[PDB]
Amino acid sequence: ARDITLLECVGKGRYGEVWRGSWQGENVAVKIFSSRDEKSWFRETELYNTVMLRHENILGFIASDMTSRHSSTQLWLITHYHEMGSLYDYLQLTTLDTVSCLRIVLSIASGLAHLHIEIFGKPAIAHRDLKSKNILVKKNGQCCIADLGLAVMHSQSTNQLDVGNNPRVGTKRYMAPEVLDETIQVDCFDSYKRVDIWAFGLVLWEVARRMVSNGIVEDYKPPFYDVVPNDPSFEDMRKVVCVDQQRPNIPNRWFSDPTLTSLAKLMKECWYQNPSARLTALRIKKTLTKID
Amino acid sequence: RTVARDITLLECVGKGRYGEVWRGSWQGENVAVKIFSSRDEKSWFRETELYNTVMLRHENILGFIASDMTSRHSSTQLWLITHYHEMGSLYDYLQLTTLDTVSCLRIVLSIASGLAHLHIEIFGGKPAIAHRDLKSKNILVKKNGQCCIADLGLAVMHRVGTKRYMAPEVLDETIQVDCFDSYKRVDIWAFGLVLWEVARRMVSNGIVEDYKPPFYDVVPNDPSFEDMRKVVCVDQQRPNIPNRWFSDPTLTSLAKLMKECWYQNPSARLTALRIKKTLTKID
Ligand SMILES: COc1cc(-c2cncc(-c3ccc(C4CCN(C)CC4)cc3)c2C)cc(OC)c1OC
Ligand SMILES: COc1cc(-c2cncc(-c3ccc(C4CCN(C)CC4)cc3)c2C)cc(OC)c1OC
Ligand SMILES: COc1cc(-c2cncc(-c3ccc(C4CCN(C)CC4)cc3)c2C)cc(OC)c1OC
Ligand SMILES: COc1cc(-c2cncc(-c3ccc(C4CCN(C)CC4)cc3)c2C)cc(OC)c1OC
Repeated sequence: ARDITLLECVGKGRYGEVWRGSWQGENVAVKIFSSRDEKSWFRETELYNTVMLRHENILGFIASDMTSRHSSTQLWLITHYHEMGSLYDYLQLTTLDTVSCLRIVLSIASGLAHLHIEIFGKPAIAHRDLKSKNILVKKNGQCCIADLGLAVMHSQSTNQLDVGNNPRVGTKRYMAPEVLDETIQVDCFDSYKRVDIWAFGLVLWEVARRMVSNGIVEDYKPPFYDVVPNDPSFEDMRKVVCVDQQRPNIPNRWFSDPTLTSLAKLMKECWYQNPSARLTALRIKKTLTKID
Repeated sequence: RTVARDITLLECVGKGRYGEVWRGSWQGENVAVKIFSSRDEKSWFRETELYNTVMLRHENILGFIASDMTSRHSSTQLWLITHYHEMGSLYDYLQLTTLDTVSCLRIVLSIASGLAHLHIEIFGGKPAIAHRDLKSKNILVKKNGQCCIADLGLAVMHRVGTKRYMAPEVLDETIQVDCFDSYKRVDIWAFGLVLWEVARRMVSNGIVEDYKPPFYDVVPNDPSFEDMRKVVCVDQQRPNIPNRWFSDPTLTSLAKLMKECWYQNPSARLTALRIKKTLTKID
């Protein structure tokens, strides 16, 4: 049974649109891509061809379609539906306790380590657009990573690097220093993993702000909210990250809580200007497994 | 809104290493569904990437409808959905059907038209495209007497080709792989072989040749790469032109055209546009 009913639009933007739909009497998410982003549709389809990509902390794929009549093309991605929405949405209007905060960030680390580590199969995969809008919240309190349209793949056994053909760049707010100054080593797989680690540190910060300690919590803010304009440009971000050497500020109330003190240390080890100094996804996962 | 995606698979019309092709039904309309083997996933990816780049629409190109990827328990299912041509492939059609001058020219001019449309870069448009596996099994016959070219799984924009149809520069590995015109010239060679296959089935003075594939008299079934290289490259053989063609003005013109698709020197071969013009001036 292949038919789908589109029920409500849950998101519209430059990307296209996402719909809540019904398939075999279950909710599914249906992304209809803008023609401006056709290369993301194709790349995401190449990524989801891999059966061993499937993981509790990666958005689950159902189908991909390109349809056309005459000069009109539609591009469809059908996935699992997570009615709690993105982590960005969720953090707006919920605070976290220690257990929920660590469950969320460990789940994202688990997904990211699963992407980064090759299975001998699933290639090693770097995401390149990790951010809180690209993470969905699940009813079990874990998250899953979404949007593989910019991903890079690498196979150690065959010495193959597949950077794809997509002139899309990452979300400007979350771009690492080497992306903003354009010195990133483009033929080095490890360079792309290190860009994900930078962005992961920013997502850690966004989440940890929302964890209560000693009756105090910060309001939700996106990374660099205090130092760049609304709707920051590439150059706006380059100014603060590369010229001003800014990193998100650690609220001093974190240092009274052992969990938030450990998390502050971890996010600082994602933010070194030297990409090779940054922690690996596996190391972040192991550290978060040990933190309580 | 309801998005009807069910396709009823009715009849298998082809099965090989590539996978299978089915006649199917969508919303009361015949469609063709190619189900890819795991062996041939890259052909689905290449054709899909091409149609994501340029939505080709031409009467002599098999009409695209959809590329479908579906997650299964243990595998990925890849379908290509196209227009359905109930008369089947040119290879199939030539087995029992004979042709007259009008029907022979209409078939070969339609193929040349499709091939020139692939080859030409159009600005503001489409990239230039080489097919890389042109043969009579990759051409479908329409009810209006024209054909269309199918299978862009090996196509290149600006798996190896079927060995029987490989040009000499492919067999001797001299092809200039960094020159896009090289790939057009490989398609022209293959076109010339298809033109020979069709012309044999055109009746003149009560005579027709039986259907045979190119080089049937000099290589085995499923000829090896070496088998082909020795015939095409070392001995420089070309398909036989029967004497009876030289009594018929159409087959005389078609023999000359074939000759100028089969030059050893790829740059000496006719272009698809020049073949069209020559075909329009026959009869
Ligand atoms: C994939 O294939 C087939 C698809 C369809 C089909 C079904 N619903 C809607 C549509 C459609 C409507 C409207 C637009 C445009 C109109 C102008 N502007 C506003 C942009 C949008 C595009 C598309 C189609 C084409 C029918 C088919 O057959 C009759 C197909 O062929 C098998
Ligand atoms: C990031 O990327 C993709 C995401 C999804 C996806 C999957 N489940 C649920 C959602 C969702 C549902 C609901 C809300 C909100 C909307 C309004 N308010 C805030 C309450 C509810 C937000 C989000 C989405 C967006 C699907 C995709 O593809 C099909 C994605 O692309 C890969
Ligand atoms: C996803 O998968 C398949 C889909 C279809 C199919 C079925 N009904 C309707 C459609 C349709 C077309 C176009 C629009 C347009 C309307 C104009 N608007 C401004 C933008 C969107 C909406 C809907 C499609 C594409 C057929 C399939 O097989 C033949 C599919 O599977 C490959
Ligand atoms: C070359 O390649 C592709 C071909 C096709 C395709 C399209 N229409 C019709 C056909 C077909 C139908 C019917 C017969 C037979 C059956 C009944 N009769 C008694 C004899 C004739 C043969 C052939 C095909 C095989 C689709 C493809 O993709 C979906 C192809 O791949 C690109």
